[PDB]
Amino acid sequence: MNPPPPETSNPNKPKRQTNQLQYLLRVVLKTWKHQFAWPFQQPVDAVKLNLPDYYKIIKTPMDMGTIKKRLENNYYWNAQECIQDFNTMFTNCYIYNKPGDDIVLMAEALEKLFLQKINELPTEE
Ligand SMILES: CCS(=O)(=O)c1ccc(OC)c(-c2cn(C)c(=O)c3ccc(-c4cnn(C)c4)cc23)c1
Repeated sequence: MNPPPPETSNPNKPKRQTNQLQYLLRVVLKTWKHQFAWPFQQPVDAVKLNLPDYYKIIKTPMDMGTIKKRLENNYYWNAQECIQDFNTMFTNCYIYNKPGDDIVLMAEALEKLFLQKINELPTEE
């Protein structure tokens, strides 16, 4: 009943490092240590949690484990692809859950930190 996780490696896509991609892995993702990170560190395990509607409602799942692996495997060419995956992750949480739910307050806090760090993205090549 869970879907396979998102793809994290694709040798058919070209690979590069950029200052912004480095910042996304080393500053943004790592800043993973937050109090509230665990529910976002791996795909939502609908089987474990007995949430058979989760993947009926969320058709673009995303999570920080996936993002980290993507950054490590040079999956993204453009930083904005990675930023989009973060934003997807947050939006999923907002769609599935209701305001004032603990998990939503967790996501809001994580997203505020995420946004602060993106406002300090370094210069593009
Ligand atoms: C990601 C590791 S996990 O799948 O075991 C896990 C553990 C705890 C979690 O929240 C406290 C979640 C979780 C993550 N996200 C992103 C959600 O949106 C989410 C929504 C609902 C629930 C949940 C747990 N039990 N129930 C009734 C609902 C649980 C979640 C997921």
